[PDB]
This record gives sequence, structure tokens and C-alpha cells, in this order.
Amino acid sequence: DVVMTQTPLSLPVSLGDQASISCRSSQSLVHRNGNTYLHWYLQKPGQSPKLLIHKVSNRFSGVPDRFSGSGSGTDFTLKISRVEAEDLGVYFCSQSTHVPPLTFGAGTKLELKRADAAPTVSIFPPSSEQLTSGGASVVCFLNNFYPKDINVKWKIDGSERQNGVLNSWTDQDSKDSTYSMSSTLTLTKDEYERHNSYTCEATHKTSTSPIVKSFNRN
Amino acid sequence: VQLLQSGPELEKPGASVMISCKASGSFTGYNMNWVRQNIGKSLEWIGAIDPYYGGTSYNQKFKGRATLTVDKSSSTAYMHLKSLTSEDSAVYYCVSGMEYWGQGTSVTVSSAKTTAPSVYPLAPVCSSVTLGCLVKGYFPEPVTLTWNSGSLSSGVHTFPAVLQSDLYTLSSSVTVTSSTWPSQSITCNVAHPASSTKVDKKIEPR
Amino acid sequence: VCNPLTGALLC
Repeated sequence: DVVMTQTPLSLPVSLGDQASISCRSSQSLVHRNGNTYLHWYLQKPGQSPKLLIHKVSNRFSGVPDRFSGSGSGTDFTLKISRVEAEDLGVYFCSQSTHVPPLTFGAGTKLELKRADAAPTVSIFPPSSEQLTSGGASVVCFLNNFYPKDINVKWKIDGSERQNGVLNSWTDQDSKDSTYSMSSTLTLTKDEYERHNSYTCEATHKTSTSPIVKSFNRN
Repeated sequence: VQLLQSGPELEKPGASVMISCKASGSFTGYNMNWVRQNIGKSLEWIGAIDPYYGGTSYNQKFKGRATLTVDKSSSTAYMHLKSLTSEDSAVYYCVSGMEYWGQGTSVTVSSAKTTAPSVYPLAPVCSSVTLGCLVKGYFPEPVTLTWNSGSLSSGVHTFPAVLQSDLYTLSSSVTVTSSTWPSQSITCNVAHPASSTKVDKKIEPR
Repeated sequence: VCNPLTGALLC
């Protein structure tokens, strides 16, 4: 099957910028019949994909002039001139030359640039109510940061705990262009009571050092 | 062209689901294609059907565990997806000629029956303060979470639910000024209609 | 059926 490699996979831009997305296929998409069945879709947040460009460069019904498709054979590009808010979302290339199966690129997220922002980190011990249950969840919020990539570890009495972690991340905030993350470490109440120091540790572009928030159980 | 898909499905591993796609606005002029969108947003083409004549083509990955059909009397296409596993918890689209997409149908695969969450208030340890609410271990989606019955809406991050070990967890943070809390009450309100859950958890200082 | 986006699919 044809592998469709998109780059970049995340593209932060400023309003009004020109945006460029590449799509390279692992083999040529020019068919024996002369056609190149390479198309582009946009999926805006919360919506279904919609066809933008068909057969390399043809704009679909209602698609603005500021979208143009180019390329040939294995190397294709989508260009979005004068990016506006309604353009933000995930762009996919798709080939229907070598089928079955039709294949797709992984998706390139067109997102907004802003200044770097360190996360606001808050840690929460188990509630007294949960302790009565025999489970113990510790929650860490890492809020309103930029850029999006972040990595979180839980350290208990100075030792990483990998099991029992549930992470969730917001999409880019529509109003201030930041990202937020929740991480919840779930232990049994007996495991929780075997240790005293709980730390949420992140790495992020904004600091050379780990960013930490901690509590002591007692 | 409009493609109306059926609502969310919930099944145990091993089972099957049957989802529909009602087309409006020439049903017989376009192959009906089906595409899975996985959690990280990648797309996988499952197969397609010719609705006049009934021929089908499949992605070999799906061949043998997905069956496409149509009903011309009602311009409706169907996909029967068998052999469900956790990888099949995804959104499934019908697509007319690869041109126009339906809104998608969610399929969730879990061994859990409908399960009520526990809801915990998250007070700070011990100029602004961040409070939280944890909604642990429910099935299926959705829940509704508000703060102060929806009156407190700014400074909130309610995180997407995540399915892990067959149950969802969701959390929410809210950030307010220190002059607001604890001097004024802040309560998280959670409803999970499928389990007849409705809880209010006041955030109290520890 | 032959559709323009899909080439040889079902065609």
C-alpha cells in the first residue's frame, strides 16, 4: 500500500501568513491512464473532512482562491495564502491511484503561533472522600502553556511511577492560543500510604530544568 | 449532497455493529466509501460499494470483518463491522465518491456495562487559585460538567474524556481570584444520564 | 461505478 508522508505534522502560523504543507508518496501517483489521483481534504475542529483540492490542483465547489495545490508524481504541496481562522484544522492528502486501499497522509494540524508560555502547574492530593474508597488519585494540571509539546513524569518518594497514569490534553485555546494538560496518577489507597512525597514533573521548551510541583502526603 | 449517519454505538470486544448512512440530494451514481478516523486523527479507508450493482472492494485489513451493503428503496448504505476490539473505538465515516462526507458514527468497544462515576472535589494543597474536579470511572460517554451550575464559565479547562481499562475518566480545572475562593462557594456539578448520576461536589479547603 | 476521484475503484 502507498505510504503518504506529510510534513510538517504541526504547522503554527500567524494570521495572514502563507502556509505550505508537503505530501510525498512512497511511489508515483501518476496512473497508467494519465491521471494523478491526489486530493486534499480539510477537517475543521469538530467537523467532518471536506474536499478542498482534487486531482492535484483543481479547487472543489466553493473553495477559496487562497488554496492551491501543486506538484507531480511523488511530491505534492498545498499552499494556503492569507491564513484566517476558518482555515485552522487538519489537512490530509489522499491517493486513489494504487487501490485498494485508498491511503491518506497522517494529517497536518494548522495551528496558531504565539509567544512561549510556561505552564501553570497545580497538584492535587486525593480527596478525603476518595481515600474512604481504597483508591487514591493524584491530579496535576499543567495549564495555559506554549508550545504544545510537553512531557510529564510522576515521581513518588523520588522514584518514577509509570503505571496508573491517565493523561488528557486540550486543543489549542481559541482565545489565547495556549494548550493545557491533565495528568492523573491512580494508586490503591495502600500503595498511596506507603509513600510520602508526590511530585508532578514536566519538561517543556520554557525551561532547561524540570518544572515541578509537589506535596507531602501528611 | 447530505449524508446522515446513525448515532453512537457501544459494544463488547468480539461483537459486531451495524451502522447506517442515509443519503439525500443520485444515490446510484457514486460508490459509497467508508473511512475510519482513529484517535490521533489518522484515516484508514475500509472499502466501498457500488449501489446499483452491489460490487464491493475492501482494504485487505478489513476484508473478512466488514461487510458493506445498500438499500436502494431508501438510499441508505450500511456497514457491518465484526470482530470488534479496542482498536476499533473510533469514528466511522461514509463518503459519497470520496467527495462528500457524513458526520461520522462513533463506535466504542469496552468490556464494561454502564458504570456510574465517582466524582471528587480537588482543593488546593494544605492572588489566583486553581480548583479541580475529577470524574472517575464511568461508561459510556457523555458526562456534563459545570461549575456553579454554569455561572462560573471563564477560567475553566474541562479535559476530553479518556477511555482506559474499559472506563472513562474526565477532569476539569477552574481558576479564580483569591478574593473569590474560599470566601464564595465553588461547586462542580456532574451529570451522567446513562447511569442516572447527578452529583454536586463543593470544593472545600482541606 | 467510475467516479472521478477514485479512478479504477469499482471501475
